[PDB]
Amino acid sequence: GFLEDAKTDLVLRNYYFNRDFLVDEWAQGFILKFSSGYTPGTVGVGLDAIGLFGVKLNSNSELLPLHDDGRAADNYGRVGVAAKLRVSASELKIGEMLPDIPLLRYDDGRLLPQTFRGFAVVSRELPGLALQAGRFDAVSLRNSADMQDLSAWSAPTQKSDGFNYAGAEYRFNRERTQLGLWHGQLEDVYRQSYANLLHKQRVGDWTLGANLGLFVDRDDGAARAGEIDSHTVYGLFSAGIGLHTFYLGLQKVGGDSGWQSVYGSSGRSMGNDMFNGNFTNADERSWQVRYDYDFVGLGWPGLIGMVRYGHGSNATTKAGSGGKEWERDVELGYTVQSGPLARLNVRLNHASNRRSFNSDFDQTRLVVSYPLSW
Ligand SMILES: COc1cc(C(=O)[O-])ccc1O
Ligand SMILES: COc1cc(C(=O)[O-])ccc1O
Repeated sequence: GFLEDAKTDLVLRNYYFNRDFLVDEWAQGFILKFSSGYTPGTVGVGLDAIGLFGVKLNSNSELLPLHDDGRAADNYGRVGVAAKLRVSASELKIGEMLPDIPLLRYDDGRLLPQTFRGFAVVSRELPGLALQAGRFDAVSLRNSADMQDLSAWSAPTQKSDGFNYAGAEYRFNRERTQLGLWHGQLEDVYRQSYANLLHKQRVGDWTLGANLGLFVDRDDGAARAGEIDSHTVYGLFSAGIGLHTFYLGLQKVGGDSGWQSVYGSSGRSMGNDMFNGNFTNADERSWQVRYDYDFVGLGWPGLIGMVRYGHGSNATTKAGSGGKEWERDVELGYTVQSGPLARLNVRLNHASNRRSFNSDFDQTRLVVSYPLSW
């Protein structure tokens, strides 16, 4: 039922951000999600809403929008609604939403999430197969209260009428393997095709995983961001045992151009994605090593750590070719497991970025999040 199965989730997010090239930002966010149930019947009808509000505290950062003078706003926010319709094992949503698909990953790396306006269909009528398609005609950046036309990261000022997509994922092999094929079009800017293989296998105490991906990009229509021709391949491999996980990522961009994506979106589909980049400049070859540990092994359940290092070379940018870069990320995340503060999450992380072709910097963040649900 519409009211029966309705859930309300509120997240309080206190976010401290520092980047030393020392500049600083501190802010408080509120993210309110109201998700109804579905009316009973052949066509079920529902409504989702999202409320976003951020407040500046005394002190990228992209935590808050900037005034024209370059001064961060005191506060910002917006409210979005989406209608939902369900039939059998298929759903259509229309309005404002948070798309999380391989060709369009909504960003939530700062204070409030990026949202999009459009429609999205998910259909699971055949066992193991999920079909998706949709179109988004406006976007609200993570650091904006407003909606604007979409554009590509490679030319953020060149606007498009919208982003269309369709894709399929098939999961099989006792749920161990998944294949994905996706096609997207940012109208008059670029078209992108993507293939993905996910696979996991247990060898004794080890869990071995692979995430292989291939993107192929070209300009579309009027080609407002210029001519584009790119392909990007990555393989991210994991080996887990007990409380430990090890990763090796390998990636290469080829062709005339870098890898394409929608401006403001997250780079997290890419194998070597890190906090401050994903090594997708034209021609760029990169590798990554990563280690994760679950500190329950030291009597600290709820505490998890990650360290990762990535290096890119052969990078072509406007300035020149043969560019090199590296990033090192470290994170400790703690989630309170029990007691009055249960579910409270504290994440502390640090990134060091060095680039032969751009500015070097270190970055420190502390994010304290508390979820309430009723
Ligand atoms: C528009 O409001 C919502 C959107 C979403 C989403 O798209 O994932 C989730 C919960 C919401 O309340
Ligand atoms: C000269 O600047 C850099 C060089 C390298 C390198 O040689 O691997 C890496 C990152 C840099 O920022």
